[PDB]
Amino acid sequence: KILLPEPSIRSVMQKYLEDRGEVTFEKIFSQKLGYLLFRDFCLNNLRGDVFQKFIESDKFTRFCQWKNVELNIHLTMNDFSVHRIIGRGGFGEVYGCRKADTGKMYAMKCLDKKRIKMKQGETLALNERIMLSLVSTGDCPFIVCMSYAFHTPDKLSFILDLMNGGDLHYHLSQHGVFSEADMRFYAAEIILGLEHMHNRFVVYRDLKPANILLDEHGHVRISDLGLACDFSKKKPHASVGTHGYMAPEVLQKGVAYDSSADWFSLGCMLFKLLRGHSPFRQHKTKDKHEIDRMTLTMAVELPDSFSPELRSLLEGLLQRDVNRRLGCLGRGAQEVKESPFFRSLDWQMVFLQKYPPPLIPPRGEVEDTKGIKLLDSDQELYRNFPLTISERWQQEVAETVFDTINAETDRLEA
Ligand SMILES: Cn1c(CNc2cccc(C(=O)NCc3ccccc3C(F)(F)F)c2)nnc1-c1ccncc1
Repeated sequence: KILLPEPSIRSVMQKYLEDRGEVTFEKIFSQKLGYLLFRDFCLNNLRGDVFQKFIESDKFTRFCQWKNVELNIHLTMNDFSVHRIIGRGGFGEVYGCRKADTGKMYAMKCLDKKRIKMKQGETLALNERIMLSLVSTGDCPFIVCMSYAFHTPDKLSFILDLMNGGDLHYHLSQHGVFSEADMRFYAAEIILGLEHMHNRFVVYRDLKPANILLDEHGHVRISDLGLACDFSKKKPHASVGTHGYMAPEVLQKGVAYDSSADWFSLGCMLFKLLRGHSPFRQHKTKDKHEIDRMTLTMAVELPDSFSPELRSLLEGLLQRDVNRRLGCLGRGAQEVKESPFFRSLDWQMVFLQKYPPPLIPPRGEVEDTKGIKLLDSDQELYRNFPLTISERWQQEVAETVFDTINAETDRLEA
């Protein structure tokens, strides 16, 4: 449980924050806990007069106490109750967990350092940590975002949004293919996920049904940023992604690309939701070269059963040239949102998750490392791995123990 430090911490914490120019209206009011304590004080022009009277008051003393807790966060496994496995991968696995002090539920992505070392995957693990931190502000509800990162002697841990509903690869195998109306629901939420990423200069690259997870109500998020990169710094030129869901720019060896690659992948994926395979698969051939050449040379071949609105969308998303493709011409994601396929969608209500999802998940049922040492050199690579997202910890506290602990602490101090 969270124990606030005694209110004699105030003067030291105020000097700490003043020296970093963080005792202003813009810095404190924008923070969630800063907003609530300022809101609480006002019930007891605002940039000058009101703000400094708040600084003298012990509602700012309380803000300094919570801030002190924030800055001393040093998570270990001991701070989480880890329950059961809800995902697997090459370097490790994902568990459902409860953070002990607040009781908030999260997904813990636990990667094993010995398995990482053995597969020379150090830069990939660091990359997911970097990519997650870029996309994890703004509390976007259509990406599986990070709140904390930390590591132990033998593990890396990402603390991510919990998704108990399973992925769309799995659900395709049970549900079968989706109708246009049902696909539209997933497209609308996935589009907003990609918009949030593209704003922070992140191209996602691995968009496919397996990376679209469902919550217990059936709303979806883009999951796993291991193959994403920051295209602003240098445009990537590597063939990254999944065969059948890669754009022509990505496949063409040498050619640089940006966010454009995702909109092509969206086309591949939405088709897959309707038809059960990538549009460049043809006869379920497992020949990956046949799949890539069909992508590069031959224009996309759509079945006649598709509505004229859906043809416009897919043909637009699957244009082989970036200069013809939806979401690449100037206005970005907004070009896709304006497609005739989404005529009847209010994108505020998509964002607010008001539309009924077409699949509400049912209920689930219930070595290599031997030899590899872990040197000091290996631990040095993860020196800057630990991280806390201020917004996230504050939002967690706000929705769980803020009022209770504030009340408890007032009794200790009165
Ligand atoms: C389903 N799920 C995945 C799927 N991916 C996954 C799961 C477990 C381990 C790994 C993994 O070992 N990834 C290694 C890897 C593989 C390719 C590229 C980069 C990286 C990494 F960054 F992890 F090094 C991946 N990741 N997070 C979830 C998940 C998130 C929230 N709730 C439920 C599940």
